[PDB]
Formats: sequence, C-alpha cells, structure tokens
Amino acid sequence: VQLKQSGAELMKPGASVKISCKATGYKFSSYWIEWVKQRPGHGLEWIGEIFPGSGNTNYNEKFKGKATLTADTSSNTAYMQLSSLTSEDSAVYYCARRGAFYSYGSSYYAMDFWGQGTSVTVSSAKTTPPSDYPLAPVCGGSSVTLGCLVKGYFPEPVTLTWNSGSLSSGVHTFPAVLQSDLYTLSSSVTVTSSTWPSQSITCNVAHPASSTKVDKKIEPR
Amino acid sequence: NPKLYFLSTFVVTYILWFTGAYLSFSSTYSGIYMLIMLPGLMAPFIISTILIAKKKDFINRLFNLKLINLKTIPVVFLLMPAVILLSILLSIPFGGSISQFQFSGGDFVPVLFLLLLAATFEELGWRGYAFDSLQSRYSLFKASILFGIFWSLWHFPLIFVNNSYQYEIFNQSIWYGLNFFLSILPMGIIITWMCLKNRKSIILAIIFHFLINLNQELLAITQDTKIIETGVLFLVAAAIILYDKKMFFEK
Amino acid sequence: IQLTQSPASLSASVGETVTITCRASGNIHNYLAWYQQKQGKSPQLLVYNAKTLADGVPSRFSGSGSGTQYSLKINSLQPEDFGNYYCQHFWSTPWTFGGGTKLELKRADAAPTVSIFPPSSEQLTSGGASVVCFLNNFYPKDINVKWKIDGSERQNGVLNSWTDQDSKDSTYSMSSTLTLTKDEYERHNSYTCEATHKTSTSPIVKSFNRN
Repeated sequence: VQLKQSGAELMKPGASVKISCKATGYKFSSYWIEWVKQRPGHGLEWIGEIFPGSGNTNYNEKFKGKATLTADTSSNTAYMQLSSLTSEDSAVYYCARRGAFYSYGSSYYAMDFWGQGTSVTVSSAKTTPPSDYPLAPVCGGSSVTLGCLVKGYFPEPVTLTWNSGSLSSGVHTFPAVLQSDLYTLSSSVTVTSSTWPSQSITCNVAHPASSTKVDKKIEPR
Repeated sequence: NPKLYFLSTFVVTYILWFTGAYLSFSSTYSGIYMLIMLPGLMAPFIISTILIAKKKDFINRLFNLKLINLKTIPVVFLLMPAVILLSILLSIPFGGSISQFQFSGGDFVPVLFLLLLAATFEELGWRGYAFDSLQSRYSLFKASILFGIFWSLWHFPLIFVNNSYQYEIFNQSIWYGLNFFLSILPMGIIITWMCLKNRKSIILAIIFHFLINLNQELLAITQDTKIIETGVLFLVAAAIILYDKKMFFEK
Repeated sequence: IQLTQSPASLSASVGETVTITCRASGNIHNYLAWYQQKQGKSPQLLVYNAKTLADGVPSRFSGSGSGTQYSLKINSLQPEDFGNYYCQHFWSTPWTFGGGTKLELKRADAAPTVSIFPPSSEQLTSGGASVVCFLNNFYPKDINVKWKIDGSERQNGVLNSWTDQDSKDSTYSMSSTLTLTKDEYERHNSYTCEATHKTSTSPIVKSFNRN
C-alpha cells in the first residue's frame, strides 16, 4: 500500500494548482482519501475527504470552495485543486487513506497510510540573486566567530559553504526567513584564535535559480 | 390489533432514536445518547408485552424447549457463515477479495453480551404479538414480506445517528446504504421461517438472530462483498419459499 | 470539538518512560488516533480507537483514556522515538488534530556563545545596514533576544531564525538580525545584543560602538 504525490509547486497569487495522489497496493475505490494542510506553527489541519467510486465527500467548512476533491478510478488517482491562491495557502499538503470499513474492529477511524507530501509555495517574487556580505568581528579569546549574511534572494534554496566545503566544523547555517517577499539567510563559523586571521576564510554562496556563485573573504575591520 | 402494534412501535422507536440522533451530534450531551437509544430498541418488546398482558402459549413459546426441532440445528449454526464465505468466493471472479479470507476485521467479551441482549430485545417483540398479528390477517408469505418491510423501515432513524452502521454505509456510498435496507427483506423471511419450523420458539429465534449478528462481526466482509451477500440471501430466501411453498400460501 | 495536547515539549533520554496527554473539548467516545512525525517526513499512524496498536508498531507504545481525557505512553524510549506526536479525533467533522508534542533528546545545559557583528562596508555602500547577533550552542532551547540602540529597546526591523536540535551535540542556535537604513544607523553610537537564557541569572550582553 502506497500513496505517491506529485512534486513541488511554485505559484503566483490568484492562480490554481492541481495536486495528485496515486494509489497502489489496494482497491482504490473502497477507502476514504483524506487531505491535510500543514504550515509551520499551525500544526495539522484537516481539509476534506472523498470516497472514490461513490464520489461522496465530506469537507471542512473552512476549505469549501478553496479546495476541490476529485478521483479517477481508472488510473487510481485522487486530485485536490486549490483555487485563488494567496500566501496563506503556502504549506505542505498530504493525502492519506482511512482503513476499510467494518462494523467492529477496524482501522476505519484512522489515517493509516500517508503520502510523502507536496510542498506548495505561492508568491509574487521575481527570481533574484542574493546580496551577500562578510561579517568580521568587532574592530576592538580562545575562539573567534565569523559571519556570512545572505540577503534578498528568491527563490529557495541557496547553498552556502566555508572554504568551498573544506571548513565544516563549527558551522551554523540558519533556516531562511522571509522579510517582504524575499529570503534572508545567515551563517556563522567558530574557529580557534590560531585559525583566523592566520588562515584564509571565505564563505561561498551558490544560487542556481539565478545561476550565481559568489565568494566573500573575511577580512579584519 | 395488528394496526395498533406496528404503528405504536413505529412512533415510539422514531421519537427515541431521532432524539438520540440529535444528542449524537451534540458537543455537550453526546455522553448520554446511548441511554436514549436503549428504550428505542426495547420498544417492540415492551409494547408486545403490554398488549399481551392487557396467554399461556406466549409463555410456552418463551420457555418450552420441546418446541425446537433439532434437525434445524445445522442450519441455525452454519448457514450464515456459509453464506458469508460463499460471498467472498463469488467476489473473486470480480475484482478483489484475495485478501478477504484473512478476515482482518474483528473489548471482545462484553460486545457479545450486547449482541445477545439486542437479539433478545428484538425477538421478544417480533416473535411476540408482532408476527402473529400479521399471520392472522394474511397468508404466511405476505405476512413475512410485510414484516420484512416494516423491520427494514424500522432501522430508518439509524441513518441519522452519528457513527452508526447505517450512518457510515450511506456516508460512503448510496449503494452501500440501500443494500442494507434491501437485505433486511430476505433476512426477515429466513429468520421468520426458522421460527415456524421450530414451532414459534422465541428462544430459538433469539439464538438464530444472535448467531447472525455474531458471524457478521467475527467474519467481517467489505461493503462490496455484502452486495453479493444480499443476492445470496435472496437466492436462499427464494429456495426456502419454494421448499415450504404449501406452508407459505395455505389458508 | 477542539483537541489540546500537553506538554508542547518534552525532554527525555533513551530508556526512559514518558506519557503524552490529549484533551478533547467534548466527549469523543474513544474515537482517537495518535500519529508520529519526523522532521520533513509525513505523519505515521501509531494508535487508533484510543487503545489499538497499528500494524508494525512496537509494543512499547500504548494508548489509554476515555470520554474527554486520553494519553499515549512510550515505555523505554528508543533513539527512533524522538520527533513529533499528534492526537486526532474521529468523532464528528471537522476532524481536528492536537497542537502537537515535540519529544526532544535530553542534554547537559550549555550557555549560548554570543557574537555581535556591525554592518559590512559593502552593505553600507549600497545604503543598507544590518547588525547581526549569533547565539550558538545553548541548551535548553528557550531563549530571548533584546536589541538596544544607545540604551533604548528596539523591536522593529529585527528578524530571528532558529535552528532545530543539532544532529551532533543536540544543542540549539539562534540568529538575530537588526536591519536599518544607512542614515539611521549612522546617527546612533551604541548597539547592543542582549540574551536571556536559563543558565545565567542575568542577561548576556554583547555590544560595540561605531568608534
């Protein structure tokens, strides 16, 4: 039993997306298909369900009109269409099955199998390469910390390294955050006082979507 | 008074179960919804007993084991499980059910006592005043069908109570729901016939009813297979009418 | 019907036994399922009907409860049991999930290493000015950052980012960035990153002056 969902989507606000969920290993028409929304900080949220073969549906009131459930029994595939996309729709979307219905002793009241998830992002941002900046310590110990600020890019991801990946210890690369409609990311590296500035240290930022690769050497102020 | 029994049972069942259906979706009072369903189930039994109280053979049929025909023991025990497993076999040429023998479907001890209690509370009514009232006015054949219809439409409020069998089957598919109400028709014929063959023994009807419930729990089948089962029930009901057709149409 | 999970966070070690609870706002009649979710992965079913183990699930997991109160117990935690846990009722639509419980790996306390960084000359050239403060390798995860400009608490123009529990030493890290225009940055002198953590009875402060 397996549920495979379609790949990641990037959409402008006001458009529509159609997410698929292919079923294998069981009789597609005899089980409920569920759809669940997951945003960071909002936990799991139930969207609705469809019974393929009957076409019966139970919706959450909040997603009525927003989400549209369909099912094709000839290709064993369930579909969910999200219309009039806005930023709030940005989340991971799962499809999941319920157990077969029996009067007694059934997993029918459970989501027993889940798809791998479909990441949906909706934004008006143009593709933009990051401006990135070296961060040397204050002009005026046993260890020293350096920095690399990656500001104003779209979309995700970027690949940040230190000395082309040779420098992997003491590195913290932080999750990107979104101020305005562009992403900002930062990274710190901690080394012993014997390492820097005695040795050269450079952060390297790759951004494939804008096809850019920039190196920034850390120099004392 | 056949016109009084069923209409009074119909209304009492409908008032209690639809009240219990409202509480079944209440976010405050759902905790007590099952104690309103109880007198609803017990209605035909208490109505029957009251009408009788207001004969010794009712007492006889209740306590007299000698009424039972032991030649019908193999069919009392074995028919329903045979029907169920046959349905799975008949399913196989059509898609699916290879897994089904596994019987993945199905606390275990108390649910038995509840099934035996429901089989008791139902048959004390149906095999009391109920069917005798019909058989007096009608031929056995149309009395059994009139019973099958009433008994089927008797389950009607259950469609609207949260998480009931009737609720979930209609929830999934219109065909699964109709299939159930369609299956009560030949089922009412088979149980009825079994009761007469054992000289109207109410105790046997209880056991048979209880056994039908038990096998439908232990030996679980998909709704798609239950549609095939319904057909098998019609073929068995038809075969039984033919075997005892003189009994069925005699006056 | 809303469902509430407690605690939101639970620190534990391998071999320990822990219990998570779920509260329903109304009687859900044992129609309750428990799921487990690793970071970046989909939820997996553990328990349904409040009490029944799903196929493949180890017997160290167990569920109990009735009416409005339910709980999940893990006896002798294994490394693989660390992640998120959710409860979900199946009594009536809409189905609601609980806010979740994160079961994190227990660790020795560690003070944050705090570093502050003035804007780079390259950024100032383009008219921007960001002050960056890293707070690295602390435990437990709870922490607060206060930005001060010339002694006054500044709340606007600041973005924070938190790492998840480190996959090597199991600590936490935080990055705090204060973004200003070049104009407003150059009209002030003192800049201060101020950290509140449990391992210190008073704030850890890191500061510089433009001089």
